[PDB]
Amino acid sequence: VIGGNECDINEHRFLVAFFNTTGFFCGGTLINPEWVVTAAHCDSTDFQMQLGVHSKKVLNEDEQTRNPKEKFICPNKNNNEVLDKDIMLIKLDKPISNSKHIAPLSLPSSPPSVGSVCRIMGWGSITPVKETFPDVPYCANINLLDHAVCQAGYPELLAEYRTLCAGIVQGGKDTCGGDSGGPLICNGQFQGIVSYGAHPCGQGPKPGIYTNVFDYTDWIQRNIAGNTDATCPP
Ligand SMILES: *[C@@H]1O[C@H](CO[C@@H]2O[C@@H](C)[C@@H](O)[C@@H](O)[C@@H]2O)[C@@H](O[C@@H]2O[C@H](CO)[C@@H](O)[C@H](O)[C@H]2NC(C)=O)[C@H](O)[C@H]1NC(C)=O
Repeated sequence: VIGGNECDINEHRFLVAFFNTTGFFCGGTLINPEWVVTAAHCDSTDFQMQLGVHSKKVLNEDEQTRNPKEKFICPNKNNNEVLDKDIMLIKLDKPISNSKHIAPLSLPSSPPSVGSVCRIMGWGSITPVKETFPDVPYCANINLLDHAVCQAGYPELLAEYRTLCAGIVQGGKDTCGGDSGGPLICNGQFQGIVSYGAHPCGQGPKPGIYTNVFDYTDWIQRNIAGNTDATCPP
């Protein structure tokens, strides 16, 4: 995250860190005791999740480690299009209980509104060109922009992809390398998933692209109910 500051230690209880033995590589959102939502492109053959984390060096007392018991991506997703249905559901190998630094964030109940103020967060790079990874997660506020802005900046962004466009018109505040999979929270609602962006990060003509969570809520709920055979909207 660039153009921001260190997050408050209590404002990201739902933030999940994805890591392997090399380090953190993605973020995720705890939506209930046994489920985490992240980006499909954050999938890997071997990884674990750390909950209740703030600083990588100073352990939080209630920090928990979890493994992916089951993973779900849209059955009708085209694997050759990284921007097509970039969302993945993960069932934990063991449920977690609410604690000082751990609590779920509910699925959105209302669609995103252009012009709303949104917050981004993650352990991604805090510098635009060079890669500088912080020990603590950084936070920043940005605006939900008209989809036309991203359309003009990204020739690869097709109209059929269910995405949201966010940042500020002049650039300078944006997600960066390593923030993928994290939540985009607008008006207190989990509205998007960090999905795609450009490098250098924070270019005015190239705002961040986030997966529209609202559109996948029904699919998500059916998988949680036990209908892991459900398909995503075209
Ligand atoms: C730990 O994971 C990192 C990153 O994994 C990749 O990126 C994730 C977002 C997700 O898409 C995964 O499926 C990817 O594999 C690995 O680091 C990458 O390693 C490759 C080659 O080894 C390198 O080209 C990339 O630049 C690295 N990171 C980036 C920028 O993506 C790392 O190898 C994994 N550690 C182990 C031991 O498995």
